[PDB]
Amino acid sequence: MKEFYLTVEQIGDSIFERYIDSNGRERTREVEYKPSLFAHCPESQATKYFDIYGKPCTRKLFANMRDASQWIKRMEDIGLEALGMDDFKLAYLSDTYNYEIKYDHTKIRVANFDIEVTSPDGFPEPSQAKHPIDAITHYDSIDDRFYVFDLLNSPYGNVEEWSIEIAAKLQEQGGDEVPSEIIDKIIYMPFDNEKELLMEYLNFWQQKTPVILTGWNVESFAIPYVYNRIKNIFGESTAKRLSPHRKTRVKVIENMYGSREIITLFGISVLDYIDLYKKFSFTNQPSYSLDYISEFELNVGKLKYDGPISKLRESNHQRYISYNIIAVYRVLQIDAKRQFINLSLDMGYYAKIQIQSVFSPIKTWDAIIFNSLKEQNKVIPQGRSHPVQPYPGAFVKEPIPNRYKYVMSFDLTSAYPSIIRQVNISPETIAGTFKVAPLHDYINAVAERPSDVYSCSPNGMMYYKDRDGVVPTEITKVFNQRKEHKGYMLAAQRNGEIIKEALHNPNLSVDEPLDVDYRFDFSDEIKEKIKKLSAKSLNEMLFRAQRTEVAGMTAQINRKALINGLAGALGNVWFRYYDLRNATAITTFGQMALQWIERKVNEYLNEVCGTEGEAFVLYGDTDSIYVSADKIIDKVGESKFRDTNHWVDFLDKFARERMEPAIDRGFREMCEYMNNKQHLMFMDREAIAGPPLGSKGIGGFWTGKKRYALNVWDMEGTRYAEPKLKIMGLETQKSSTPKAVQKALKECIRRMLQEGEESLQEYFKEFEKEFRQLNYISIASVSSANNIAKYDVGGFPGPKCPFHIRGILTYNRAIKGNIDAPQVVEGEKVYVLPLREGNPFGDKCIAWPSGTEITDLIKDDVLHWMDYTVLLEKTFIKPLEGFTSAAKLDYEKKASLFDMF
DNA sequence: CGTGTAATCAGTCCGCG
DNA sequence: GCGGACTGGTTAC
Ligand SMILES: Nc1ccn([C@H]2C[C@H](O)[C@@H](COP(=O)(O)OP(=O)(O)OP(=O)(O)O)O2)c(=O)n1
Ligand SMILES: [Ca+2]
Ligand SMILES: [Ca+2]
Ligand SMILES: [Ca+2]
Ligand SMILES: [Ca+2]
Ligand SMILES: [Ca+2]
Repeated sequence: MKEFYLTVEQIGDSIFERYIDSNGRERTREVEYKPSLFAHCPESQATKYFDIYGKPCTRKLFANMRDASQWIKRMEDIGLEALGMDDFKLAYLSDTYNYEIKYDHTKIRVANFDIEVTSPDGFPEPSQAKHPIDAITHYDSIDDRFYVFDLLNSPYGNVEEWSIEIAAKLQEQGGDEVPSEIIDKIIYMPFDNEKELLMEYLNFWQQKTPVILTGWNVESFAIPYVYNRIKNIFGESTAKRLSPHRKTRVKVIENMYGSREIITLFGISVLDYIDLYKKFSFTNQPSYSLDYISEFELNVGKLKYDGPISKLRESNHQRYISYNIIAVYRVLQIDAKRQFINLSLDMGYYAKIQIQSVFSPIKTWDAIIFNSLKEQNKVIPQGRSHPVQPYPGAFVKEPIPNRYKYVMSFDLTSAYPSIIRQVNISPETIAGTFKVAPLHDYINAVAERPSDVYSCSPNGMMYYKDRDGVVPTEITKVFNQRKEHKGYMLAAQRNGEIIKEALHNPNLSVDEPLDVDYRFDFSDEIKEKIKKLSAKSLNEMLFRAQRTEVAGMTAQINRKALINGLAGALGNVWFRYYDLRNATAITTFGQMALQWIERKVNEYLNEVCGTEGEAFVLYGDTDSIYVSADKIIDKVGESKFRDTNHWVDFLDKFARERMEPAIDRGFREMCEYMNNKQHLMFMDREAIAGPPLGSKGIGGFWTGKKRYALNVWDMEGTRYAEPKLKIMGLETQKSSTPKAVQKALKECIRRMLQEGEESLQEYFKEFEKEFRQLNYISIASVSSANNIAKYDVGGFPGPKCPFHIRGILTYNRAIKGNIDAPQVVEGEKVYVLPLREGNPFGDKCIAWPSGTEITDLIKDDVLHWMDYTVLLEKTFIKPLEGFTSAAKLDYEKKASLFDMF
């Protein structure tokens, strides 16, 4: 096989590299890598190296890496550009793996671990590590085994061995329901004392050294705790054994408000799953506890125990250990679904970066672009310092707040990256500037044609047309990968709707699910078989279809995030290719394209309807238009349609056969007007929305910018078995809105869009009647909690104290005295509840850590003093009033003359 | 910690005769 | 009470 690296480090003048050799063996080598850097040289000097602008460079080879670094400093002291890859490990990878890397994940050791630590005096600080480590479960991907390290004897209690037999039993048998599929995979090792546990752990670590290290909060908790505990007990040199090259560094992570310490393990790639999840999931959660995310992702029940975790080991060590093992499995279960490790490896190896750099789109693109230029003997510029400057973004059209019955939406495929490709925007393709008219003049096509030589953006920039820039070239590569995966995602999604349809009429039989590839549209033969299958088999097929769709979504959306990240990177000061002329070329061209095409679409539709001056485009944001289709429907007349699906076909065919051609002509002209390199403005139909045929549903409504709801029957070619709500920006979509409130508001909206005014009045009335029965957590607001100390003046609110911060301050006073009661963590999320006047907490709200039950000490009082009325008004009634007034509907029945009877 | 800007909204403080 | 200036936080794209 072709070789690939696992990890790379610079340590002094050596590169340390762990790799898979041509035989599939893990090896390690120390290489005295001699780096090259570059200086501009005279034209008279013969060379094959040129900077990106075609200026000649001389290569400077250095005895070692420290010399290369000192050279960079001296070139600054002289005031001359020092060109080339200054991150030597990236240059080393570029020299050592000069081909498209094909990696084999089966050869990569992926470790997944979690530790337990009993503490009586509150949260156990990683930096102190003053309490014994009393359990470690460490899953190894190569062995496919859970290794369990269990402390039987501790200053906090002596216990019996854990029982695998009780662990396997149902909760109802007194067992812990450790899943049967991992029971045979557990290797359990009890220890008489912490020193031997930890020494054996380290010996084990050396035999099975993680390449990828993951878990839940491993970077912020487990790794620093293990490192610091071993350090405290045995000394530094022993703790550094966690690094295969025996090097570690305390790294200080700085944010706006403060700082925290992590331990960098040279020769390991830490991908903490909570951070993988945050970057790649595209969710915002009310809580990031493993229980919470596990429930959301997998639909598994919370791990239930009696009393605090501080007492669980001594009260119930059996369950203590079992829950430690299950915690590790849960991360694996989420990964099997979401496939974030897979994604990380794909992107890391494509970029030829340390795998943990996937967290940084800047570092990712710097490496991609560097390797691309290197292929042509081109030399990258030195990084420069820049002051942070604001710059303009997208255009958002102000909508008339209203109901909107029939809507068709269109938006650009991969808008910003298509803009880069069409205009040819790149650091080295800048050809000059032209004199800019007001944007409006370009929008209406009255401005002078910017150039007859170069490809232009309405911000004033001109670009070469003779060759593609490295940025267009490389962005196109990831775009194509994205497109392939999105294709698989959409097929799996359409296949899911076939299964849902067939579930309406399931067969009374015993059979098995069909073995198929859900990434490809089902053939007719597959469709026939499905029509004959049992509900059990169909449901399994649906689950599989949905896992396939999830797999495609991860792969597509994060490639989309990556290429969109490059347009953004051009406006970040730390990016080697930062240039506000290019960033602004993208956003300004975007503003033009949207408003240009609104004009074109209005002109087209007025033409087919024989009107003038009528606004068919009601809304738009960045690269999207929302077209009112009432008039298209009315021209044939509602009476002519057999059912809902009949008008949906009509609109689908109208959008595809009439509007998309007109949209294309409109953008082709604009491409010519800007003299761009290549027409890439592709505005495909997104949604077809409307009320159910013959219903009183309003179809859709806008309250304002970025705030709307639509009843969608067809989405990007997927025809739903059941209509699906597309709700953006409204309270149903915000993690801050109470769970039960999101649910209730969603149902109000469903009823408005699908059923009408009366149905909405029916539901509202019931919700108002019954809401006080709702579990308190379901009706608590959620907020992030920053700067708690800044507003803390002797335990009470300082000036301008935020509501949720007041909540926390109230909480702190209530739980004073207790080291035991959960502390709110700065920067994390809290649940928030209003309190009735005259409550014993002496304030108007209370907040406590999110994803948790509030401590038993004060729970009963909170429930008794909860202000349901204020809660109702602020989270439900006010947003609903917003929706209804926009839609010109009433949530409460108005008096009529008929009331006289 | 980790690419960008536009936008609504909750809440505090305080004006507004 | 409603708005503006302002702080905080969260979403659309
Ligand atoms: N997280 C995001 C999403 C959007 N955008 C910018 C770049 C996008 O190109 C543009 C339009 O947003 P879309 O959500 O429609 O994304 P794309 O057009 O890129 O992809 P798609 O083909 O899925 O529509 O807005 C961004 O900067 N970052
Ligand atoms: Ca745990
Ligand atoms: Ca788009
Ligand atoms: Ca599309
Ligand atoms: Ca059937
Ligand atoms: Ca869009």
